[PDB]
Amino acid sequence: MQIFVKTLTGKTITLEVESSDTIDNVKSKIQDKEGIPPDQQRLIFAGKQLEDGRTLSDYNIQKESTLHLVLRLRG
Amino acid sequence: SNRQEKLAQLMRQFESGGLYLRTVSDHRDEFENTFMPKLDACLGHGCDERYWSSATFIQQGLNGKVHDPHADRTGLIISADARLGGFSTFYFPGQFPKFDMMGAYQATWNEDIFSVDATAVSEQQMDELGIPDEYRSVFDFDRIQEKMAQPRLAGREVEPTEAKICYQPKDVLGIYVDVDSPASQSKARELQQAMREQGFDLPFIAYRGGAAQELASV
Repeated sequence: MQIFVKTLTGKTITLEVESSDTIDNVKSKIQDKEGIPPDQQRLIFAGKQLEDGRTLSDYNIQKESTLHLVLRLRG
Repeated sequence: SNRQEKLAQLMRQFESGGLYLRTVSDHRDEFENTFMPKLDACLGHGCDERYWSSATFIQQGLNGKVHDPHADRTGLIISADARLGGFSTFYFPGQFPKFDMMGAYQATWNEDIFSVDATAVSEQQMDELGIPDEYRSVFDFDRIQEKMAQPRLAGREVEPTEAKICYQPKDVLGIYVDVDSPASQSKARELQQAMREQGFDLPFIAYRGGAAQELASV
């Protein structure tokens, strides 16, 4: 599936993902495109920050959804 | 009620506390798959609240835009009495966020915002986080009016707002028409005919810029 990740400075990122990808896996795909280590990423969707260990389906994130990327120091 | 009574009710509400406008991308879908199942239940064992819909709040003097990216939508003007599930300036009940997380963060830059779930946060916690009221949702009709009072009174133009509502057939008061759009008029024409044939003869309403005007036939 195709999902979108918006940054806080205008940019839209497009990613190919599978519904069973972990959040850690999605952050690895963001790292590959944007250079942000996964420990320095927050992913926000429908008003919640997404936890590592969980998958996209655990948050019921469907196709063409938009996530919001926020940078953090650590965690 | 007949057409003239629906129009009178519509304008009475528009000129006092306001009401709702729901643009739709596919009027046949709205008719066949939302309005008709509602009516089937209403005429059967009773109206129920299975179908929720998005809508914008409209009100006289509130220069509010409606969501229509391609200026080609018809839509429904819906009574203020429709069941309200939530409203923001930015489905089943429980899913409306209490505040806009990304907006609030770019207002306050408070990273503690990300430690909460915007669907499960207390008033105390929202106050403790410093969430400005501009980014908070509201949950009754009086607070929608309050949220929109300042731009209305200023005559200032505002972007489309979002309410989640559950309208019943009795709540549909008019058919939205975009005066600049042949396609909106063509779709509105078909929707209005289909609704009249079900017993709901509705006026065509040109809403724009906090003003609403009845139309003969489009």
